[PDB]
Amino acid sequence: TDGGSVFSQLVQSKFITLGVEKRAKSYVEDFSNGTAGALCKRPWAVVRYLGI
Amino acid sequence: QGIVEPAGTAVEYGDHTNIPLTSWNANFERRTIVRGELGMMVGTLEEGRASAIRLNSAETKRQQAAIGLETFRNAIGFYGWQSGLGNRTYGFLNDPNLPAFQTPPS
Amino acid sequence: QGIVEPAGTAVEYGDHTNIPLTSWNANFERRTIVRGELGMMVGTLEEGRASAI
Amino acid sequence: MFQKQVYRQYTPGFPGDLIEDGPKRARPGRIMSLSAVNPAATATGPNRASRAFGYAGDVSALGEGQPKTIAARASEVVIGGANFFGVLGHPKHYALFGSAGDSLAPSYDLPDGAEGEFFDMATGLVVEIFNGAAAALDLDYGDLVAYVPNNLATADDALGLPAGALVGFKTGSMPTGLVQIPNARIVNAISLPAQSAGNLVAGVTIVQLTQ
Repeated sequence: TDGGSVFSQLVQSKFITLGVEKRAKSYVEDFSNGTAGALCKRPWAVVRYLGI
Repeated sequence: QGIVEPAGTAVEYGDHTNIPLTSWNANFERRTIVRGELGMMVGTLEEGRASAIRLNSAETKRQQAAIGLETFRNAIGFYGWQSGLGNRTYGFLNDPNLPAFQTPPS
Repeated sequence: QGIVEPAGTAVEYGDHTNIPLTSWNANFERRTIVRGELGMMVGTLEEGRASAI
Repeated sequence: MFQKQVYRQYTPGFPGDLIEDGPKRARPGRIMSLSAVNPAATATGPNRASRAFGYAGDVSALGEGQPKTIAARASEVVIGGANFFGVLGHPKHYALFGSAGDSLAPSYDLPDGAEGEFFDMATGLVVEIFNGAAAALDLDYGDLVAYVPNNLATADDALGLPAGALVGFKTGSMPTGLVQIPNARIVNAISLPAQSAGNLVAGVTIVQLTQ
């Protein structure tokens, strides 16, 4: 029922700004991201060679 | 994601013969989401001293935060994340259900 | 001339965990300038004889 | 785990599914946990489909006062059993119910207190068969079958076997401690490799003629 999609990459977000905290003589920033790896729905359509 | 997997086989015909039947069996597959983080911190005196060489310390550290996250994501695509421990993330070159390498003629 | 050489690595996310940080470290390189010289000398008699040819 | 190989034909069927149509008998029942067995169970296992079950008791009283209300006829069963009460089947009837490590995982197990369908007479039933004596065995068309009791002695159970697994055997030789299901035939030939303790081969799916 779905499409072919032999290979695909599952990505939730690429760049997230968590927040900034200011101190007396410095300040801190944070960042985050998320991913889920790769999916192989049809492994019978892939051929791989270790030699070259 | 899910699978269908039908089943069934035929026999020769007969008037009083029993009736063969068909069936199916559905399965499901799962993948896990992985999160990463990275931060930065700048001091007052170091920021002023770094400006003497026409270099912005705050901006330089900010860019490295984004690049480090992209290196993390890129590596996860090629190689799975803690697949040996039991995490179901997998990668381009580390998926267990793959045809496995062969050798070329030449 | 100057170099930048950034640094930094990422860790997994956590609500109450510590925050990793990044850094950088610069360096410089130098080159040396070299000068040379060359001159000439002309005599009174040799100048006249040179014009013969 | 996704299809990693393309075959010329599909599989004939799956264990617990009826494969031929004919005379048939089945009754409902409820499952007892093994812990409730009074003399304790020497052989243990999960409430897996395509395995024998044994009668436990009657739970139709449904009341505690002097006048009781018997509004239904019900029976309850145990996985091992010594009083045969059919074989669990028809996986399409039940639900996954989840697994200990994570839900959405393949499993034929069923939680305690659930309701299942147990077959006494069946023209064709695909089951998972086991082997005894830790030796290579060929079944052929017409051998017999037996199932492991709850109270099987540990001397007769050197190979770790489930509580209610089905074991096929030749007419001449049968393992020392087992209960034979009367009037059951192999129907479909099959070959099984050699076995060892802790490394029992699961066998191959096989058709059955329960009665």
